[PDB]
Amino acid sequence: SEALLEICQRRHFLSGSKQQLSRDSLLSGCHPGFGPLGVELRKNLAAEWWTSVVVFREQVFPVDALHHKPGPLLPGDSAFRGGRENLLHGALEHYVNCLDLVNKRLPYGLAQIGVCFHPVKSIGEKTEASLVWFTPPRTSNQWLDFWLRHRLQWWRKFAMSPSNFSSSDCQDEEGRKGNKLYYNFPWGKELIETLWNLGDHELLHMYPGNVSKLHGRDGRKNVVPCVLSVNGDLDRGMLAYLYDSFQRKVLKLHPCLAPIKVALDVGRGPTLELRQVCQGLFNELLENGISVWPGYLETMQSSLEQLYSKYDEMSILFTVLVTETTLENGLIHLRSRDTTMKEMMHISKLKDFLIKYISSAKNV
Amino acid sequence: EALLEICQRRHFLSGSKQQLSRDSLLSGCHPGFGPLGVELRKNLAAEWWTSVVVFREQVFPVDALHHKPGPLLPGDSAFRGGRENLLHGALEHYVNCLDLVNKRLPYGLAQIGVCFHPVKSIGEKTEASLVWFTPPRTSNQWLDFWLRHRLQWWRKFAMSPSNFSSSDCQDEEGRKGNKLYYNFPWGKELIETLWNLGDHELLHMYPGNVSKLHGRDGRKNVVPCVLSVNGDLDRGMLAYLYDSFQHRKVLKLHPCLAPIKVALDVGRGPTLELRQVCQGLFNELLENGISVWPGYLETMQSSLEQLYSKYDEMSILFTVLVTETTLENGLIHLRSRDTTMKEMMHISKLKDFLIKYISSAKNV
Repeated sequence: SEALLEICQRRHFLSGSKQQLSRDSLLSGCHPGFGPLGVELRKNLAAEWWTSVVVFREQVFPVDALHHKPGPLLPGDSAFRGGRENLLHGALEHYVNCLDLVNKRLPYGLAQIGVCFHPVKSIGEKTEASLVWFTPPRTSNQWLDFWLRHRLQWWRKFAMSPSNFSSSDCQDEEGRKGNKLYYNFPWGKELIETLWNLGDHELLHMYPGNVSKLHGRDGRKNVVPCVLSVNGDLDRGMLAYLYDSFQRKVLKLHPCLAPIKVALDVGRGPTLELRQVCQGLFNELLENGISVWPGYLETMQSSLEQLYSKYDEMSILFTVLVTETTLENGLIHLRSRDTTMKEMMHISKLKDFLIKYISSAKNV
Repeated sequence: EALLEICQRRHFLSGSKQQLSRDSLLSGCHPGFGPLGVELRKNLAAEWWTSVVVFREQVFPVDALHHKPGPLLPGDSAFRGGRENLLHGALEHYVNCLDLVNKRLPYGLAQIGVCFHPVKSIGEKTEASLVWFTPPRTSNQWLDFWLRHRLQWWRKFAMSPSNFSSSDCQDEEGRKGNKLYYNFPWGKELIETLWNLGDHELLHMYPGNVSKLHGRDGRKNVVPCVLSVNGDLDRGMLAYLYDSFQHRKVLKLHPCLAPIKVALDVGRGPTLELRQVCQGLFNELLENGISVWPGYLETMQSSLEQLYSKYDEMSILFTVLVTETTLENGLIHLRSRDTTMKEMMHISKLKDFLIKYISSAKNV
């Protein structure tokens, strides 16, 4: 029973009047959408998942699975319009050609990140992140044991209290054996990801006919793969990550995640020169790939308290202020979203600063 | 013919010589893209966003939807919800997300996302659209502003900018707009739309109350002119791929655009102790934001030439080799692509090299 969800509108993480902010609407995927920051938080979040599963470990590749389903369909079932339910289906279909992609060796998976449609009657839109891992029966229980473990330490990575993220085992959906990751929300836990061991089923359903046209070599042993589908919902995550950045107000979000890094403005200074060197910096930063809020284009001052208590209400790692005292040396000063402190620093070092503060937090 | 067939064999597209063929493509019908088609499109994506959405921060990311439940108007062609563009979606923010610049005009809402259109059948198109709101006074100047800009964007990546035509045009729900066309082999095709609509659609969006939409043009409180700009990333991806071809194959595609930049495996060598260095680079480069095709995993050495005609058939800027005359002194030989040149080079000074080859290239 908090207001955090409001702050998500006042600072644009969410859109819509106080009605549409119905925890349902949100959870169930029937909200009107996110505000600029949210988007970024999601775009930001996602890439972090792409770099955490596609980048480094590559012999896994991106797949473009359509949104709707043309042609025929099945007898009844609670489905509307014909658009994708999940991202797995599209993935599978590719399995046979992209199988060439790895000189036909296993294991190997296809990744994608897109929006999926769940009916609730009205529709729902959720941005899920999926990787359909094909496996050699031999090491099938093994990889599941694997990912799960891995995937968990991922989310906990960015948390300010990781232990609210937990794992669980379970069985028989489309086969026994499976896992689930949850985020604990003040009211209760909710599902943010699914990890099942599809076995050679579905796949065989999709490809009736031959058994050889598939089964990619194992270790000289040509065997029909075991479909392992890992599908995690990004909106409900992006949503989870937020409560984790709250209890003053302030949104303590893990840097690499933040919708925007630093924001700069102006203090006891004139104008031109201020928003002179300012322009330069704005460009210096984005140049080096850093999100910056051009506060310096704003009006008055709105005090500094008003200003600080919004930037915090927006999760802006840092808040740097430039005053005429700058143009005579290179002295500006930043206020840490957290340490609420305001050291001073030499502008030109600002650049390499944020770069490493992030470059650091990134490792940790 | 020629090129196309390649785009499948080298996984840029998915499907037989049937599915893939003009109509199927143009008409956003083809079944999809391979892990390469992806990247190129993906690169072309941000490569756009960092050419419009980033800088000039007064342009923000939006999150329109894909369907429109609830009451709307009954007639013409569409599919229950299924968006036809990002514009209507966008507008649904102009009010709320105006409190982002305190009504200060001009200012724009951008978003990239797949839209859907009738072909009956369904055509999917990744669209990049900027919804720019502007004071009646500058409306033209901006339309003219963008056109010239937008155009330079395309010609900038082409290896024959003189195949990228732009033409003036009038009438619609607004006077004046623009069209961008690429010089495919069968004539010209539309890939971009620049329309100065005027407050029209807007007022229909928001009837009755008129002050609720004033934007402070200077000190003035006035209502904006929606200049909608919409390009086709897919139909474009098809352009650049074509503007990079015309046994002499090699897809001479531009760098910060190329799906995979550097390739890599081994020549006159053994294994592992080598494929151990091939993890020292791989892991490095990715860590540096560089696309690398993990050659070394390959098997049957099978021709030194077979690779070059493949890597060229893939469009991989450079191709780097690791042999025995390496491990000892560290020297590794890399090839080119376009320039089909070759050279020695300490394995160390390589990550730096590429980083700049593309880096400087992006500076043109």
